[PDB]
Amino acid sequence: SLPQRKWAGLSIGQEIEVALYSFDKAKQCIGTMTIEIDFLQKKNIDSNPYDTDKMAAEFIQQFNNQAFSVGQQLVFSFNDKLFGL
Amino acid sequence: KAIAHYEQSADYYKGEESNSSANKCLLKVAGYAAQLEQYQKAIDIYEQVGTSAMDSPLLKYSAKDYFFKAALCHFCIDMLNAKLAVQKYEELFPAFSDSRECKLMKKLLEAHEEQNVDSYTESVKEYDSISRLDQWLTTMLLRIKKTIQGDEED
Amino acid sequence: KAIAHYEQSADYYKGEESNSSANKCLLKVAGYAAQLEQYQKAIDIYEQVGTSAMDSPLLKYSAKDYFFKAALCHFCIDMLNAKLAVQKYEELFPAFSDSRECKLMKKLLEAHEEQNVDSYTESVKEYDSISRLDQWLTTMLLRIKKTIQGDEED
Amino acid sequence: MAEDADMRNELEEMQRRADQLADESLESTRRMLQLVEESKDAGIRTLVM
Amino acid sequence: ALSEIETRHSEIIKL
Repeated sequence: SLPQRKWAGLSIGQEIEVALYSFDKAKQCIGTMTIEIDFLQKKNIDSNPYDTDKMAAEFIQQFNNQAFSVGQQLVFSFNDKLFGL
Repeated sequence: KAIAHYEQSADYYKGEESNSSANKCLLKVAGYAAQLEQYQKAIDIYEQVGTSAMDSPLLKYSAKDYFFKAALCHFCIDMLNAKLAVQKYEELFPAFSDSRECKLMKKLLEAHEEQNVDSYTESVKEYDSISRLDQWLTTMLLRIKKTIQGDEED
Repeated sequence: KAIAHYEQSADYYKGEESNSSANKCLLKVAGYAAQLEQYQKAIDIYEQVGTSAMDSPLLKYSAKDYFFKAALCHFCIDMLNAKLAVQKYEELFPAFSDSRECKLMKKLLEAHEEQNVDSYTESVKEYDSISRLDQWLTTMLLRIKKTIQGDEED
Repeated sequence: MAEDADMRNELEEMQRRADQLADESLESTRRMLQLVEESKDAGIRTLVM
Repeated sequence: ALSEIETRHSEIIKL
């Protein structure tokens, strides 16, 4: 997606080397993770309050079983709304 | 195939000096060839007809919307290509009909460059009232905001 | 038999594809369906032709009136076909002949389904001030005018 | 003297018609903005055809 | 201050 190639620093045309990789789950599984969130697109900004209790729950509802790194850039979908994580 | 048929047919009509249907069959070409993908053959036709149209006393007013269509066709250009033809175009400022030629473009283009997609809707907001919008231009409203969102997200 | 020649001749004019010739004939078919009092067939006829006019920019600004003909042909029909055929017609309702075409009709069946002939017969005068009605229209309007009175008193 | 009076007073609104009736003229000026353009719309396309 | 409004009504509905 757009942010991923903007976090990986890619360019369609560049030749990457993709290789399977596996985690050490009993040392690497996530149990508590903080994220800095903000409106992905600044053209659709609102002042509405948004329930984090429902956003983290929708976060795990969608981003279960996925690989996440420190400093990684991604998008969050709350009611089809793009946020920038 | 049918667009090629209009092309060849218009070629024969140039060979008869009924530029009438040379222009008509080419407008049928470019009106769909534009939204399909092709904005250069489009403006080729729409400049050809507008330039051959300032000639006649019968044709020069149809040339207004023709150079409009010749101006509209963007290859997702954030520049003034529409306003480029305007800086060529014979607006004749006392003639208000070319506000349906550029004043639309005059207002919305600055919006498009300067981070104002939100402002972009307010042009058609009134122009659909002072000119009921058809399929081609409305689909083009969506298409040139595909060029917006291909500058923003797409 | 006259209509058997208008409709049949319209079938011949469409035999050589001339749509507007058949729309001219079919308006004799359906125009005199009001005096022939076949409102159920009139509403069956004015629909496809106005849909053939939304496609045509050459013909659009009478298309609202074409569906108004389909709309107004009531035999005291409270189908929302009368309220939906105008909805089918793609329409910027703050347009400039629609205030005299569509919302007119909604006002008139606002009073018919009110079981009130008072405002039903005030808005008809409100409208004739702004567009003078003719024999066919006025006959159809007073045809539906008897329909409210045929249920309020009895 | 030893007098301080600092005072205030209230306003008389001139009868500016004092009814909504202004609207009807405003409705005419609506319609002249509204009902005029389509003449040109159909005019230019009547001229195209 | 109402006759000019009546003209603003009348001359312009005429218009």
